[PDB]
Parts: sequence; structure tokens; C-alpha cells
Amino acid sequence: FFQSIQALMQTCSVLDLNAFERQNKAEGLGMVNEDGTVINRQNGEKVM
Amino acid sequence: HMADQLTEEQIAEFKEAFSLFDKDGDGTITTKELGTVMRSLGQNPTEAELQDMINEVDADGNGTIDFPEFLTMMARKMKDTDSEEEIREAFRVFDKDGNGYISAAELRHVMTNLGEKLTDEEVDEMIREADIDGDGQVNYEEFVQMMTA
Ligand SMILES: [Ca+2]
Ligand SMILES: [Ca+2]
Ligand SMILES: [Ca+2]
Ligand SMILES: [Ca+2]
Repeated sequence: FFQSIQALMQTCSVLDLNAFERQNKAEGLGMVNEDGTVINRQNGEKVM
Repeated sequence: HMADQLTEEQIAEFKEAFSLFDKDGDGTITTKELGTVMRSLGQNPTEAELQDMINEVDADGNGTIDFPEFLTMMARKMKDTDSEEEIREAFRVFDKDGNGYISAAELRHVMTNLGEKLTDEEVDEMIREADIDGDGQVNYEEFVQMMTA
């Protein structure tokens, strides 16, 4: 029980600037899909 | 990607064209199959160039052309038609009427459709910057050299 709890706490994420920098460039591209056009798709956040 | 370059109708048309080459229906294009349709169109090539025009698009090197390779050929042909003419469509978006000049009212029309709004006075600010001649209209030549309006 406590080994599982300790392992889970070690896998908890914190603020990552490298991930944050990547997202800022990603949102600046303005991607779209093929079938139609998606307006800045909101796929899963990668910072915390 | 193929979905960007090709539509559902174009994929259907290409499949019919591929099936026209593949009389057997096995799913691959051989040299004799490719040679047969060329003779129907009048050309009488030799097997030396016939193999070369297959290897030029054959990706896996198996010596035969399947539908995935056939679509990849057509996808490139549709894509490479436009190289730098993208500014022509951009010019026509501002040029509603269809002539060779961009008017202030036409610039108002596109700006009205876009999110930002103008107070009917700063529209003259950027049009005079783009229009070097001073005639009040931005032509195609003035647009490509410097784009502000
Ligand atoms: Ca065949
Ligand atoms: Ca092949
Ligand atoms: Ca015009
Ligand atoms: Ca002019």
C-alpha cells in the first residue's frame, strides 16, 4: 500500500518549462484537419 | 497528406484509372500491363524505358506498381502544380470585383469579413502605403513587392 503511494507521488508532474516552451510554439502554428477545418484543436495539455 | 491533396471523388477516379491499367485485377501493374495501355494511346515504347517509368514511382522496388504507389504519384502531381502562385489567390480575396486593382471599398469588404474592424479612416493609411503610384488603388504588382493592404 505505501510502496504504491510512494511510487505514485514520485510520478506526479511539476511545472516543466521545456514542455511549456513546446506548447507555445505549437499553438502558434495554427494547425487544421483534413475533413473540414478545426479551429486550434485543444488536445491534452502537456504541462502538469 | 492524401486527404488534403485528394478528395473522395478524386480517389474514386484514380481507382478507376488504376483498374483500367490493372486488367488482371491482382492489384499490381506490370510492364506488359503498362505497355498495353501505352499502345492504345499510340505510343510504342521499349521495355528499357518501360521499366524506367515504373522504377521512377515504384517505392518498395518489387518491380510492380500497386494502388498505394499509384495514389502517391497522383498526390505529388496535384501538389506540385502550385509552387508560388499562392499570392494570386490572396490578391483575389482582396480583389472582389475581378480587375487588377485593390480598391479601398474592396479592402473594406475583406476587413469587414475579418475580425478586426476599421473606423473608415485608417483604411486610407495602409492603402496609400501599399499603393506607391498614388492612384488610390493597389495593383497586383504593388501587392507582391510589399503587402500591407
Ligand atoms: Ca496485374
Ligand atoms: Ca510496388
Ligand atoms: Ca478591384
Ligand atoms: Ca496603384
